[PDB]
Amino acid sequence: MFEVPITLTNRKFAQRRKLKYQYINYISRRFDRISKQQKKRRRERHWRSVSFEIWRTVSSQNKQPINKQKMTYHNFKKIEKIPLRKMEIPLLHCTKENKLYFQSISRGLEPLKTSTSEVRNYRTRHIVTLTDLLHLNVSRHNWSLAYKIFATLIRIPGVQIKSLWGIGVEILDNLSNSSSGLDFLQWMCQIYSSKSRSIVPPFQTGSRTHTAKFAITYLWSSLINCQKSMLIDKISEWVLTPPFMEDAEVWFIYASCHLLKADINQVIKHIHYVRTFLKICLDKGGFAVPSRLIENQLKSFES
DNA sequence: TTGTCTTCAACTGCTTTCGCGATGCATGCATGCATGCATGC
Repeated sequence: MFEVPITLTNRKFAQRRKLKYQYINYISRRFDRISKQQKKRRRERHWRSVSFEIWRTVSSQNKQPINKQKMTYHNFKKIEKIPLRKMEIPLLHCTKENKLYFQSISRGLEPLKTSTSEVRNYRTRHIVTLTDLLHLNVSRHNWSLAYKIFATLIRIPGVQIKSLWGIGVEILDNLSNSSSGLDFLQWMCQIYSSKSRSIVPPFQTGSRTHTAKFAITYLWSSLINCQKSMLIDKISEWVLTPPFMEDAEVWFIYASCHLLKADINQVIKHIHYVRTFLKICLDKGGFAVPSRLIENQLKSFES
């Protein structure tokens, strides 16, 4: 009853997405008309926008104005009537289950089986139980079992590493026996930071644009390994090998490295330093409500 | 107008004997991830 961490499937689901986005396109085409293939799905899904430290959202103010009824019954069924037929052609080539699937999604029903629910089979149902027991044991603070789970999981030739916070917290409350925590974190980062589609990202990703998980997690957690102090110039040397260098938040990680080094003219240059990266992190992002707090601290330093 | 030595000044050649010693721009294969197509049961 939880998301699976393996690449969803082969099967039907492609032909279903076919039917879906093909029909979508026929209706939206005739709709702009009246208002006046993996690739068809691709263009289709394509032309569309793809007191505390909140990445504040973009709120409503310069946005738009009001609309007034577009769509009576007699006029919707206009736009519906033709594309449904063109659909009657390749519907003739997809399978019965997907005839009825398209039929119902087109009546506006919504399925009550899931892609997981219907992908039957010895092996996957076993993985499903394995991963469940993982997520359960981790909820239970049963770090030992949990760990056993995780290990037998990743042993299996199907699981992609989308279960890393799995370890990153698991191996984290497991001081016991294994290289851990930062080990995993900076490992993830080093491996998946270069070149060396669906079924993806925010908490996994590749290069050229940003990479939540591994990056920021080791990138603060090492600074927490320096709250273990009271290391830094290392974290800021290899933090100081950008660029993605639009990673503004990592600009704030850098400025944090300088406020922690600051804790004689050396300490000056470290406070000068943090003063610089805070605004080069006015790049944009959006942190630290008043930087005048950071700066009141920097004046407690200036003493 | 015209003779010509007059003058300055545009071209132009060499230099002690031996060994150790190309740049840019278009074409296409390369890599990787995702749909399609062919073999088999």
